[PDB]
Amino acid sequence: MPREIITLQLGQCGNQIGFEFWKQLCAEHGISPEGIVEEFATEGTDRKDVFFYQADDEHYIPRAVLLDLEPRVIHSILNSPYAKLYNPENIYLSEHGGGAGNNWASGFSQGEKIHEDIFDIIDREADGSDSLEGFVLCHSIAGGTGSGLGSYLLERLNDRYPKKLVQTYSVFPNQDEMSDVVVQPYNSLLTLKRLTQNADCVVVLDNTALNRIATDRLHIQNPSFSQINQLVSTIMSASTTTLRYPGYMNNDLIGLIASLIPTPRLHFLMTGYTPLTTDQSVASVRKTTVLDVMRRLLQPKNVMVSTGRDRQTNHCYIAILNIIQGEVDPTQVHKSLQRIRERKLANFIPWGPASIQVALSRKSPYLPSAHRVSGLMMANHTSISSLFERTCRQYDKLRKREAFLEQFRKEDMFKDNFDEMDTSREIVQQLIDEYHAATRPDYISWGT
Amino acid sequence: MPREIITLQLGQCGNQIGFEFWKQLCAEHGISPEGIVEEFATEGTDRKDVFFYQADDEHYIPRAVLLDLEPRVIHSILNSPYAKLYNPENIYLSEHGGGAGNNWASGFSQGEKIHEDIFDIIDREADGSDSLEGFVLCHSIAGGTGSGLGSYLLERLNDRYPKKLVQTYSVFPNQDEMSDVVVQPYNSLLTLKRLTQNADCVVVLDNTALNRIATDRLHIQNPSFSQINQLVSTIMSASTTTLRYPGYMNNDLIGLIASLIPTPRLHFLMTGYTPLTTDQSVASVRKTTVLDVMRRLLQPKNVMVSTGRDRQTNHCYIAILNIIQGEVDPTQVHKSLQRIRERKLANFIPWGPASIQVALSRKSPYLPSAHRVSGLMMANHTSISSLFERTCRQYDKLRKREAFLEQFRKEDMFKDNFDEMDTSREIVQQLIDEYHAATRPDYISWGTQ
Amino acid sequence: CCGNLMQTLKKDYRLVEYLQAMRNFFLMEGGDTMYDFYTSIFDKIREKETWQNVSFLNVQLQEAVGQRYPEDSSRLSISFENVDTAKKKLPVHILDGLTLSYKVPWPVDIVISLECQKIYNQVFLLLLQIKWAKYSLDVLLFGELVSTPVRQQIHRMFLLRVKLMHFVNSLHNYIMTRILHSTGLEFQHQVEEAKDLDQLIKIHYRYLSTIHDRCLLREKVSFVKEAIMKVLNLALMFADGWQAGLGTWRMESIEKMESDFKNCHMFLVTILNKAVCRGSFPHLESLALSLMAGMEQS
Repeated sequence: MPREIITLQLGQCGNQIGFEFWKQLCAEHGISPEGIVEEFATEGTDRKDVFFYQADDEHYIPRAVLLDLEPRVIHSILNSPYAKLYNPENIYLSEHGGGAGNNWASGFSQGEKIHEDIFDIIDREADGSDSLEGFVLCHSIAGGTGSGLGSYLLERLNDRYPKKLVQTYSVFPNQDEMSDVVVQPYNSLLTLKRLTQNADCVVVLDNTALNRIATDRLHIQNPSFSQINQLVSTIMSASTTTLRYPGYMNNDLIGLIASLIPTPRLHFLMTGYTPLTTDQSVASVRKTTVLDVMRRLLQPKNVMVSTGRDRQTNHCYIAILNIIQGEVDPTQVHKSLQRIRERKLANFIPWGPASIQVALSRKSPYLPSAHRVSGLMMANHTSISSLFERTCRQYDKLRKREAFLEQFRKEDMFKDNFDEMDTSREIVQQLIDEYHAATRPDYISWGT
Repeated sequence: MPREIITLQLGQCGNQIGFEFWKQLCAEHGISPEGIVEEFATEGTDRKDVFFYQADDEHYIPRAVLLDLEPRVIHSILNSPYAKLYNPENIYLSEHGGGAGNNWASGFSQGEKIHEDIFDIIDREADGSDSLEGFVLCHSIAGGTGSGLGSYLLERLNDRYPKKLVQTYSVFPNQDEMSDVVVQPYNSLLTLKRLTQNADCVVVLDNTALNRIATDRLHIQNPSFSQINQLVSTIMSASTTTLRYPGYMNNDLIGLIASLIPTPRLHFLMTGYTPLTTDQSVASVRKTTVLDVMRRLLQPKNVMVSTGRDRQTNHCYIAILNIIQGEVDPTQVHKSLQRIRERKLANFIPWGPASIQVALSRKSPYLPSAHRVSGLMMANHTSISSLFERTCRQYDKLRKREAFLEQFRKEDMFKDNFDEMDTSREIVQQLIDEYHAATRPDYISWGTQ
Repeated sequence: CCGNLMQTLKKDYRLVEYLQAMRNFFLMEGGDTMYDFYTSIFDKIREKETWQNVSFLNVQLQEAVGQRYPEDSSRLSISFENVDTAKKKLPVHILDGLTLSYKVPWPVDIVISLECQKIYNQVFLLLLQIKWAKYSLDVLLFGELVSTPVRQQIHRMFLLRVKLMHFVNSLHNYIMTRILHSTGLEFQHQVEEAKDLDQLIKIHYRYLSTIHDRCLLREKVSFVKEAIMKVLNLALMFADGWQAGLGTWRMESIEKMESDFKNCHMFLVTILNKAVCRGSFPHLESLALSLMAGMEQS
């Protein structure tokens, strides 16, 4: 049986990101927003049971749980054509609609109030899943609702599925955009805390890098928060296509992530995609080669993590996996590997075998690809520590400054102190050092 | 892999020259105005990546950058059938469209205003360039837009690629026509300043000399600026044939130019083209031999530079490179060089060894050649100083009268003084003196304080 | 019968295609790709990178061929042996460890014998050495010399470099066009006229013998080969000084290099005159005249 994945949508921003992810998955699998398979979805080569459940004998419903502390996003989903994609018993909407006030603690408290309902939803989805692998949480770490609700979801997944993997999508704040969520560093700290304690894998999504990609690659002059969340959902979809479109390799989530997670704590992954094309730029079919793709992937503009220039750590890739989707020529893959090796596009850990893995996958026949050849890279790269170190430094600065904590102080997690944020910052600092260690032979002990 | 070249078109004249160059290259390579290879372009032996980039799987886009301070010329280019040939991301147009007012300093200030956009275009082209050697600037030195924009482009190329060579296609002002732009010599001086300081090689194209050559060689009584641009495009095509038809010689820019440039200061090149024919005279295929080809190339009526008869200085060729394209017998090339030396058809520098280098090249298979043998001459000739001396005399004549300087005084570079023009005049005077010295054995001490 | 055999050999065994590949690789007919290759090689030598790695050289060669001649990329193979630079003082001779191999199918391998393959590889090696010297002289950047304060000495060194470059380029052009290109055209014409396989073998052997003669490989030209090697060594020392720039090349050292170049040129001219008067290499007179062509009589 397929390894089913439960999608957790947390807070307003997280629920929007989850909704856009489910829309993209439906489009790739030819699932209508109502849960009905489109007539064009004739390619039974995709693993729908990994990401979708059947609501009836005909309707496939995404295994997505939409949880928000603000009613705007959840109500927009329930008023959208995608209202039938989510399990209604897995949808919690705050009656007050006031959100978390950009306070992680308020979102966490809202998750705690729906903790029983959320874990009942997760268990129901697992029983509706023939071979549920674990839970995947889609949220933003920078807001209040999506961050706190994401931490709550990670906690409840750990409580309900303690032997199952819990992956998180933790959005790091945009450093080029002024975040309206002043408590984002506190929110980031709460999300990093939950990723360390209650999530099994945290994919760090730096909104600064997403914005950079949107500007240079997607030609988006001013990426909206909705546009950033949709870019993140598209990147996650492309990286997970081999899980959602079963093939010869990477047929399970644990097999895919095993190469990526050197230590149980060192589960912070960076992503890369090549070739990057905007949906609008479909007109010019650029003859992008696999070698050209691999060359573009090594550009920091194509890395889905906005790492600061750390001068102290000799950042390197711990591991690199490139998942390529679409029409791929094996000779082009070979030329790509040749160009990557000759150009030394990845530096690997000295403590274990590491390389740039290349997987070739067919594209979804139901999803139009703006690129003749596309690929996602998921990589563990010590330069992600510079993003993680920056997130940790911001967390420590917010907790030490109690910035925007008054909205969080209404919730018990942040009411008296920000010690959970400071412990999260310390854990993230140790993670950054381990990633720097992961560039070093001492990587065998990285994350200890 | 090909050494990609970014073409920089500066001001109205430069942009027109670039447009005509791209048209000629498209015609020679069988590239459609949209960038699509024509079905007749079956000879996959050309290196498009040297001069063109692929915009899509079908469209080849010229590595050309069109820069102007006045919108009229850029809009006229974008309204032509060739609008789709160039990559649009490499096109920077000044929003004000006002041009430089025939002021080099104004053109430079406009370049500074479009500096960010221009350097972003240049960087985009560099990433689109597999092995970018450097930038080629097409501009006029007499106007404001082409001159100032050319100086700006030279400055920014020197800043961004200080270790890379910078060749320019620099249109020199017509010296036989009275310019209505009284400050043109000031503009020309500023352009010569930038060529001396920020360009590595300046090919001077005198529109007066172009008209004279068209009259004597092309039988064109009044060469239009468009006709001059088409002649320049033909010259560029012939120079790129070895890129499109790889062969035994001149397969790289450094290999081609190394023999021609003995010293960094002696970077003023003269050009020659062969066969020169009038459009009507294509009919008679003369069985020209390599010796006959070289003899026809040696006619001043076929030289695209009108050097004055200096009676005081024994001007001589510093170096000559003959690039011959087409069906060439090696024994005929050898006999041609032998006859040229025996006939003393070229005077060489007295201070060092100098000769006419001869390269035999295949023609591009994608461009039908009406001539069994074609040839480019590259020559370093001390008589080019007479062009430089004439430019200096014009500068001194304009600067001494401050004529039309108020248009330059509007721009910050010339608002307070003309010190950039005076330094340009001094550098050009030293260059002229060295070129005259370079015709003499005392060239060993030429340029010594 | 012989006509049928020759037709079959031309059509099924791609003999002409094999000769064209030999020209592309051994004769550097792929001038753009081989130019980029030799430029990368000369840059690696200039960067003091390890070029004597057969694996690195073979990877770069396979990438160069696969970019432009992917079908031929599988038949060509290159090996690199580290040349003892202490024994082979000329930087061009660092390349003498390179072994290029081309995969000739049966029965065409009967024509491209191991001795034929050895001769082709020797010609390839000579061409590679010439290309290395050429790139080393062409890649001499004036900016590398600009660091030294002696403007007049810098200019004189640049002019001496220009003169030496003109001489070396003239020799290279003589070999490529008057020897290599002319002999290639002759070989192609003779192969077109080849009526039988024995006639084709004889034509190929004549072509190879002509190259070997023009390559000064005969014992009769050993003294000439050594003189040529001396001149090439002078050229290599000039290229090394150019790479070191005028900051390392002092005016005394520039003048000394110019003197050594002039002395070598005089010695070469005298050797050529003795050979011409001996009548042993009358074709070299045109090459000798070309090498003295455009050189100022110092």
